[PDB]
Amino acid sequence: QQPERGKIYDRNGKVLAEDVERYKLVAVIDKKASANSKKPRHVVDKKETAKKLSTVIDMKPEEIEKRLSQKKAFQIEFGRKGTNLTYQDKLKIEKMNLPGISLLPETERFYPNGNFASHLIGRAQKNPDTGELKGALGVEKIFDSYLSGKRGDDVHLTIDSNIQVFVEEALDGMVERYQPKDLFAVVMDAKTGEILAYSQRPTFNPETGKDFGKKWANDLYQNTYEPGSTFKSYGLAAAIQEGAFDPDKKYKSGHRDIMGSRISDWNRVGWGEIPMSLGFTYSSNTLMMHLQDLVGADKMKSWYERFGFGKSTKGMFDGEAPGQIGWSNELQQKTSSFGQSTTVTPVQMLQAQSAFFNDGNMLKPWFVNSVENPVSKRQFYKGQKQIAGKPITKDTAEKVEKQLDLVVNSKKSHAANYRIDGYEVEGKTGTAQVAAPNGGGYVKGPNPYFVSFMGDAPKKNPKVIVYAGMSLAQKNDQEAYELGVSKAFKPIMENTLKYLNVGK
Amino acid sequence: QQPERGKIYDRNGKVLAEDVERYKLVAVIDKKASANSKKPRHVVDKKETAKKLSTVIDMKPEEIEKRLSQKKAFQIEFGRKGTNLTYQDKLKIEKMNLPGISLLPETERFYPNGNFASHLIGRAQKNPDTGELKGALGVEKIFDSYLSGKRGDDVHLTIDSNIQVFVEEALDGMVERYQPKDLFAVVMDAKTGEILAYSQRPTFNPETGKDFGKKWANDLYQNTYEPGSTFKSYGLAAAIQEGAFDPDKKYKSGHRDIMGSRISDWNRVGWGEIPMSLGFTYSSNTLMMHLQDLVGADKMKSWYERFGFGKSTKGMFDGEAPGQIGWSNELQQKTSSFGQSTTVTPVQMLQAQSAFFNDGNMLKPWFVNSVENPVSKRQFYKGQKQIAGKPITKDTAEKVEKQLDLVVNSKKSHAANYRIDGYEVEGKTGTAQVAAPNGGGYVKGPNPYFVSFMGDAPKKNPKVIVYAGMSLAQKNDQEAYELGVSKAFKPIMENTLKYLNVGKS
Repeated sequence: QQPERGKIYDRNGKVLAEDVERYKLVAVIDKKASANSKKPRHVVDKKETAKKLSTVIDMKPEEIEKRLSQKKAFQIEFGRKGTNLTYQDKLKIEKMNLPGISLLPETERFYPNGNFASHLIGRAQKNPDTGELKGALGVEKIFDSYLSGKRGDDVHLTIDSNIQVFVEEALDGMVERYQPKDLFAVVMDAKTGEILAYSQRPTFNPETGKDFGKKWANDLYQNTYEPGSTFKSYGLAAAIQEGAFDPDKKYKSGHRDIMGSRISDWNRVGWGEIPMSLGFTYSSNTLMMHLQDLVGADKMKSWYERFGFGKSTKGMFDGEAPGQIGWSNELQQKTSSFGQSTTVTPVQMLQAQSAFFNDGNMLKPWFVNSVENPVSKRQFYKGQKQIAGKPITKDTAEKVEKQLDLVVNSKKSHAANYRIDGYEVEGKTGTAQVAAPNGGGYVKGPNPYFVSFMGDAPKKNPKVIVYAGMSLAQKNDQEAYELGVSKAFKPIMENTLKYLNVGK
Repeated sequence: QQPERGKIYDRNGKVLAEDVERYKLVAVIDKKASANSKKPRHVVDKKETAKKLSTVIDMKPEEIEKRLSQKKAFQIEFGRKGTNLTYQDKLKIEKMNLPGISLLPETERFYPNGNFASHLIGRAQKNPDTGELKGALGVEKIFDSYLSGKRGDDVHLTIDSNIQVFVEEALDGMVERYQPKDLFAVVMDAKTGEILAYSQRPTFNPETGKDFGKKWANDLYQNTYEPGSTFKSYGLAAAIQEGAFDPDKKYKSGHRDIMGSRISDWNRVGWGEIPMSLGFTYSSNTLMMHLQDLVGADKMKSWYERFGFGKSTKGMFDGEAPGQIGWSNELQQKTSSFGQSTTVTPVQMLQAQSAFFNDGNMLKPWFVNSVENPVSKRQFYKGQKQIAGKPITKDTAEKVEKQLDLVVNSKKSHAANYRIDGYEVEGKTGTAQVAAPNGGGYVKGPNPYFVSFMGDAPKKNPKVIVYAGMSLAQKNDQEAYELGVSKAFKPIMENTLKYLNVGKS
């Protein structure tokens, strides 16, 4: 009686969610059903029927037999263990020829890949009274009025399942190695803004419902972060445009005093009077505070605003977080220069980083390729490249790219763990303290950091941007601080470029 | 951090949901913590620590010691058994003074009544990275933008927790007696449309999250039913208004032949030539099919439309289902006359029934009293009695009520099981076949029914309407056919009437 719910597809037309026919177990336990019948049509042996069904459904025999022993009942079912079973489970039970036993056909929502882009695809939930499906999160929810039907509409994503396997596998390794409390990776076409892969940890499996509800927030669109030093690039770009940044000009490294607080470069001691380019390759906070001073505090807030921060990107995900620019005072101002106080979404970081590879134009990231009905062929929606703004010139963008190149490839680089052999890698590293959730200050511990990397390859003329982030490793927190997210960036990026036939 | 989320309140100002401070246990297990410290700041005896913590949190000691045995880790936590701990769990653990052990403050969403109006109130879910709460269902979801904060705004419901207790207890009894696949009960102020209580089974516990997600649909606003014979009252009202219904006029009871289907009164044989009034007391299908003929099939489809059916009531619940009036052919039309084929929501049923007690005016049912901020005192929204339509005259409404009275109290009544001692009750009984989910036709079985009752008391001048519905009893399915929902209507109605100080006899 329910219309088939529309399918969710990846960019190459692979099925990511679809309606299927599963089956539900029913046991007639009343003798009235088998009155005018030679063979019995009700359970005559509750003990043996309980033992045989335990060989297909995951229920102990005592529990089956207990459910079979209910008085004043015509027929009984078996809860969650008795539904959503396959055509093969059906035939295996049927060959047993247990009296009073049958399988009823029921529609379920099938995610063929299981735990796979879970927080993006989402999950639909079934009302057993009617069989109506309703999306509870993600695409299944956002596009529920379209997917629900007579046949509902299909939604096609820009996700490439091949690149998504790379991301899923790389996140799995990060969990085993670092056991972080939060972890995401996203791959974006550097020239169109399409999201080619996205995943996060922890997450759920839409097929089974395992861990669904444990974390509602999609990291790309709904979680917010103090990004850390990946943010320095936008103050870098601004200082370049305003004449403040000179690659070879020297500046005073070490520390600065901001409202009775001592903020210093990551090594406490600094490096003396060193060039700005070397200051950026080193992720120098003193550089960024010096740059802020020279640009002016009023101008720099507008700089972060033109790069999209503090505002939603107007994507297609529900409840997109706006972030906020931390500018209420000079301490917040100066710490915003290196990515604290200010909070961003990852989708905002992608939009703003895209400026450096598109002559200064930010690309609005997008993951919905099509909404269309396959019966009627009506197209409701078509995603497309769209410029979100042009905060910098082509010249400013190219000079930023020169520094990002240096970050990874300078002979004095501290990010050489992000090099991939055979490929020219570039990007920016981040290490950030994390705000404790229940107010106060920052999370405490030996390495209570949100580590990240905003990378792209091949350098200067990238095909993809790969942004990965890991918050609060609970294992190998020393290594987590040392290597950041290189242990995910490298496999994702290497496998993606090779999959995209980028020359090795 | 996160602004305090607004509270959800009942109509008397009792808290139904609110933010609280709970605690999360943390165990530092690394020796670096106790370097420049006289006393240790890490667990020095993991075995004894595992045995002491086992006396407060619900996890085995071997699992504590195992979790404490994680390598390359500074501190470890303990999953679900290790969070949402009370101030007393806090004081109990701290009195132990176990080295390396602390309790971290975490905000939780607290539902003081546990499983209580669950499918209406909903549940908010926590993002553990930030502590941000977001509603996943019901009021928490619908009003999430107001509740989320400064301080978020409070939402005040029309629910009365005193009356909600009666409904919760009465549904619990129906589950034990009948194990039905679906079951709902709702109490509405008969003169204002206010929802005084609402619940369903199965449902979830918002405090614990138990069974949340197993059924997304709120029965009041989002589930749909073939209502059965409760629907006869609206065809009855039409026939009264169109002059077709005469209480003492005789009609031929028994069966009618409709497009190769034989539909008959519930006893198969009917009762011969009996008065129309008595036909309604008996829940005569032939009466209602005869009624449609005298009004006309075109006129009757418009009749159910003016009663609000097929259309959303446009309440404040998300995704309210509209139902549909089953009229594609004469078989669907005739079966619509006694409440099959056509599908409705309970809230449409309430709205249409209220007409009979408000001189013909339908009242739009409502459950949101107020959205307002307690710091600023800004009121964003205020609920109120609102006429949804006036499909019948005052006389038609009064004539309908006389038949509803008779249904329960006629000396020839088949609904005497809904009588309550000391109170005068009226209403209409319902028994309906249920559409099988996997297409085809109806669910099969000995008594595969959705049984219901749409009642009100005191009769003629009711205080509340009580609508309860039970689909597909899996236990005592024979009794479920015999008694319908009398075993919930009576306790709910009786207890509510007493709480509202209606004089008992």
